[PDB]
Formats: sequence, structure tokens, C-alpha cells
Amino acid sequence: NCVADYSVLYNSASFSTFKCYGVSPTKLNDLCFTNVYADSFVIRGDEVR
Amino acid sequence: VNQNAQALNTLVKQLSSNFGAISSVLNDILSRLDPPEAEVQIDRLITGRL
Amino acid sequence: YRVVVLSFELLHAPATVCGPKKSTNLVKNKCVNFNFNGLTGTGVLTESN
Repeated sequence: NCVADYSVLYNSASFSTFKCYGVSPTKLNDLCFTNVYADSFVIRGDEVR
Repeated sequence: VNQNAQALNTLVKQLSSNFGAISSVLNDILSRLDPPEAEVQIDRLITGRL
Repeated sequence: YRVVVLSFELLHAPATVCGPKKSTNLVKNKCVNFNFNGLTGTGVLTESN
């Protein structure tokens, strides 16, 4: 139920990575999704791969 | 007529087959990806369609 | 390291989470580009039956 300007995330210098697996990230501002689901967690650095 | 119609209808249905691309519609590959990632995906559809 | 995984549900069904696109008036009976909910193409749009 919202509008997602992804550039707010994609231009952020905080991220150690911005990995994409079914899109290229600028297109997130053009697409439309039925839902998004954010799985969220904290993990050691040598297993973030 | 039946042999031609079975030959055309199969040729048309194969446009909707993936060949291992992320979509069988080209405008989905173009809208969801940048060109460096698109040329890996479109070549699947070209290799298949051809 | 904090991690978030944004899983997407593509347009199999009525879309909701949109990109920040300023939508437009709609042409009919003329050749046009279209983008409905990210479903892009080129065509002539008319009333159905």
C-alpha cells in the first residue's frame, strides 16, 4: 500500500553492499510489485557472502 | 490446413517459452534489468526463438 | 553487520508497491507507448467488449 522511491536507498553511502538478483537497482523506481517482503537480521561479516 | 495450423500454433506458443530466461516476454527483461545483465538474458530468448 | 533481504512478488496479480512515477491521462484509438503498473509495451488502446 505505498510508493517506493528506491533512489533513497540506492544513493545511501551507509550500505556495505547493494546486491540484486532479479532486477538491476535503478529499475526499482520504474517497476510495480504486488508485495515486498523484508527479511531482517544481524550476522558476522565472514558469512554475509 | 491442419498441418499448417499445428505448425503456426506451435511456432506462436513457443514465443511464450522461457528457454531459461527470467521472462518469456522481452519487455519484462528490458524493464527489470540494465543492458550488461539484459544481454545474458535476451541471448537465451534469441538462441531459443531462432 | 545488519542485513535486510527485499523479496519481491512480481505482477502475477493486481499490483500495489509502486515506483515514484507521475502517471498520466490516457489516449485511445491512437498508436502509443504504454506502462500500466510496470507492464510496458507499444500499441493502440480501445474500449473492450
